Amino acid sequence: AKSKNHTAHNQTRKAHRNGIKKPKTYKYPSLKGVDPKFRRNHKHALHGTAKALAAAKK
Amino acid sequence: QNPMRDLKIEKLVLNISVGESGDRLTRASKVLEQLSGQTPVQSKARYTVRTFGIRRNEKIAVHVTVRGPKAEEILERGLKVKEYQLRDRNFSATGNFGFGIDEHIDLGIKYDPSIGIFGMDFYVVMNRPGARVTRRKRCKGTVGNSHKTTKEDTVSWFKQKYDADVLDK
Amino acid sequence: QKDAKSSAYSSRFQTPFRRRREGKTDYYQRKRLVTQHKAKYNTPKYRLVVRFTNKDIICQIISSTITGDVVLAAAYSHELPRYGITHGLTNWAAAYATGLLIARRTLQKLGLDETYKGVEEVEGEYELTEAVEDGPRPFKVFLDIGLQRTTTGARVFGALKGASDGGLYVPHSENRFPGWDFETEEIDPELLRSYIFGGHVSQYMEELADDDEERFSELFKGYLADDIDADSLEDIYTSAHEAIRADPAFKPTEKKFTKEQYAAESKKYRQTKLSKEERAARVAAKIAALAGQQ
Amino acid sequence: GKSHGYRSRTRYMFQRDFRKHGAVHLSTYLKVYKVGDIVDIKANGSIQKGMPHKFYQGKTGVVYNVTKSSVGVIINKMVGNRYLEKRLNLRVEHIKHSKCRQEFLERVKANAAKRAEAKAQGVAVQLKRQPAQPRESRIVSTEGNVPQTLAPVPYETFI
RNA sequence: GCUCGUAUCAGUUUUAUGAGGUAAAGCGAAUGAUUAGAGGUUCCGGGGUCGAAAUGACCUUGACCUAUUCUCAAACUUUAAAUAUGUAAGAAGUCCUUGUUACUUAAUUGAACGUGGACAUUUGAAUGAAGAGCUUUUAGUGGGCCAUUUUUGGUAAGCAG
RNA sequence: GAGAACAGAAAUCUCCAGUAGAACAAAAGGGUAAAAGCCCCCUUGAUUUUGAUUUUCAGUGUGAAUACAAACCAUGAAAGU
RNA sequence: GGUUGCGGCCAUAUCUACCAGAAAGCACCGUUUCCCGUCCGAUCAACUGUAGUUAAGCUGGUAAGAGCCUGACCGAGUAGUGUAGUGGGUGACCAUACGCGAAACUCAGGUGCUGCAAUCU
RNA sequence: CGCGGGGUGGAGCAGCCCGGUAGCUCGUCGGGCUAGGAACCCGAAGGUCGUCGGUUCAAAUCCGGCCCCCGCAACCA
Repeated sequence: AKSKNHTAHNQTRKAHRNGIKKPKTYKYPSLKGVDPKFRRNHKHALHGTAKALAAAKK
Repeated sequence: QNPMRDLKIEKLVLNISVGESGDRLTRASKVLEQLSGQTPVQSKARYTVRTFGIRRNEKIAVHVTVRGPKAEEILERGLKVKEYQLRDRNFSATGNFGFGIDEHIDLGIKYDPSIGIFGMDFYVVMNRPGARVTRRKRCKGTVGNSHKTTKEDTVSWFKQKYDADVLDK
Repeated sequence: QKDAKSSAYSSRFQTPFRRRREGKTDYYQRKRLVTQHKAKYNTPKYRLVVRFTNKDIICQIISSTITGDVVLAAAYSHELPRYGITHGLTNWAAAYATGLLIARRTLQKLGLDETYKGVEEVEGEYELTEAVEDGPRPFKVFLDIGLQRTTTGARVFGALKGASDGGLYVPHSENRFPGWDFETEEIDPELLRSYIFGGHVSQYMEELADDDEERFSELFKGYLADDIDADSLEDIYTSAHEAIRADPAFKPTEKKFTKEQYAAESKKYRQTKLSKEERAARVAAKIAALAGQQ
Repeated sequence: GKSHGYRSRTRYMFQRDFRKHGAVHLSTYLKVYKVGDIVDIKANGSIQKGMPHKFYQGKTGVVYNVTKSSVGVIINKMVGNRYLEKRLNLRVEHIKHSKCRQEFLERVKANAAKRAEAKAQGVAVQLKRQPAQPRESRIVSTEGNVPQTLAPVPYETFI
């Protein structure tokens, strides 16, 4: 017995019930996937700023 | 006017298209190098045919390019064989001309028992100074229409030089 | 007449770039030399552009922008001749000197003159401009040879060697200079040194004077007419180049010529455009009598 | 059977252009992309490395990573009932700066400039954009413009 | 259920900016088809005034030539909609000789992230917002069918997709 | 398209013209002209390590692999690749 | 304004055929001792600033030029199409309402523009 | 209207351990034997391999179309 093969009928309606919300955005995205050379250097630069800031507001 | 645009042999090409390779080819190259004074190059066969007994890259022919005084001096020796007579249709539309002769000994070459008889074709390319623009890597130009070579111009330069004629054809 | 290509062939023809169809720039190599590493965002990749024409060796340090390439400094071989020394401007030794000229000029412009002096005592030995400690890294430029053929003992590498000893850090290998042997992967510093100071040109002078004085008079006539021998090398070695020829500002240009009268004399001899109304008049002249036949 | 390869149904999408084949003009390699830049994706069919998938043709994203020849682009892709964050490693030939983004930055500077001028005098500059408004009343003069009366034309064959 | 006293959002428009090869159109535009007539030319063969009569006072595939002309394409196309579609329209935004770095630069050059400074009734289109955002867990379902419009196979079907 | 002594419709040889009407292993479609095609030189980056990504997608696996990082290399004058 | 070198957009730049080009500038160019690959110093390499060559390259002008580009109440609000009716028509299809709106065609106009560094009576 | 093989001189077979630009037998023809036929002996000719289109390493054997010789399956309500 043959059945129905495929239809996207009702699929858009289902996807809109509690649906298509955009992904929540953040300040400070994850530094994964960015260049390690930039990541390694960024770690040193952020460290110095925290030390530099701490000295200023001692 | 015409200060420099007179015709002049760009190059002369000696061609021996032997049927096969081996002993006949090397001897054909030996006469070609003895007559030109410069080592020749050997043409590979482009493809196979049913009648000539030929196959790809079979080393079928041999040819050499000579320019300058040597090209003119072998043309005179070559034109000597043809009693300074060439066909009109023998000259190409773009301005070239060539003649084929058999039994290369008729040139005035001391025959050698090893080399034997070899029928070879002389071809001459004409131009005027300034053709480097169409053969140089930088700023490849196209020769102007007035500076181009025609069949009539290369015929007249052939008749003006050598007092050699052509027939009605 | 009838000898015209198809309107379809002309409609579908994609023209090459203007500089491609002028046989001027290898756009394939230009992309490599221009595209900067994207993480060095606006850092200009600098080119040591070397171009040879007859009578002229052109050496310019160039960077790239969208609106066009920008010249940082220039050095041409044609600086001397109009005062009476028109000799060897177009050889390996001059290509060296203008490579040395662009290096000293460029370094002095950005302030790296007193440092990175380069190879001060020239010996023909292959080496790179090496970075100083606790000081700035050397100016970096990349050889741009255009469509010129890269060969051992090429003139394009005279400017390369000259720019290197000038102080400009140019990556290069020694396997394209005169004197490099192909059998052994070794250079001959003497042969390279001789080429830098015209020893190959000087060698031709001696053997030609012995063998063919007729040719020795046809070419290198200027050297004979200027009474040039191997005793003027010392003067240009230390007295000229160091004392006064290293800073030759020392030249008359404070009455900068009037481009307007350059334009006026060129324009008056330039053929002018034929306007719309006269074009209709010219087509009217042909149709009326010449083509109308009354 | 069915066929769903990487570049299926890309015949005209990845076609180069009419009379625009061959080498790419170098200004595309002179453009600079920083993290946060809004870029469009138009795949160049001549350059086969760093190629976006056909789904990302015409998609506009934000740069998050800058490498030797490529930029990481964040693109929001609709998967089912929510958007998923996708990260594209695209070579520069397949991207270009968004023009609307650059236009809005000029408005940011123009808005700040207009605020500076108005703050000197307090004239209620009203930086906020407005929709096209209904037309105000106008008077149409008839001198030299007498109304020309029109009627429906009769039917005719024209064949 | 969990995290706030005005929710950073939206099956919508506007403005701006992209992407697309469908409809239509085109074929005296490429590819592929396709109807007719308009010059010459023995570069093998169909024929003769005259008999090879020499490129011979003729036409027939044109074996060498361009100007037209009728009609077309799901797997053709220069062009190219409508509808649909991506992004943006800011407080995580914008304007200083570095403040940091081991990255990068020829170089305090940049890159990224910062300290201090200047910006609530307009906080940088419209309309709305019914509270935002978030988590855990679990039921049923996983035979579908019918309008309009687009559309494939089929003569068609209350047919199949 | 333009010649030749047995050379011819197909062996060469030389000039022209030539937007690709060629070639690039294969099916088809894209792409490619100072190349991605053809010839020459040098090579093994068709290598190490383990992460991030794209496509099918549950955003699991598999297959392809896009961009990097840290090595070692090849090539090239070099940029680079 | 000419020219050279490096460019950007990449025909408003290409193509055909003629006409013109002063100074500046390729090279008419000339040569093969030297680095440099081959049959060929033709290309490529190197060496010179010569009789003085603008013949060609190149640039400009021309052409009811081909092509290309721009524009148009030119065709044409046409083709097409989003939405609507218990509109019409056996049907095929069509008309209408609220919107969007081509391409051919025709007619005009246009013969690259321009950045950086030099150089030029 | 599905699945398979095959097509080479007048006739029957050789290119099927991927290639001798086509060979071997009968038939036919010529000569010789014999007083002619036959049988026998000695020689010769005969098919660019069904047709068309694909790699261009002698490609058409091996690939894709149409025709022809055939063969098996054509059932269970």
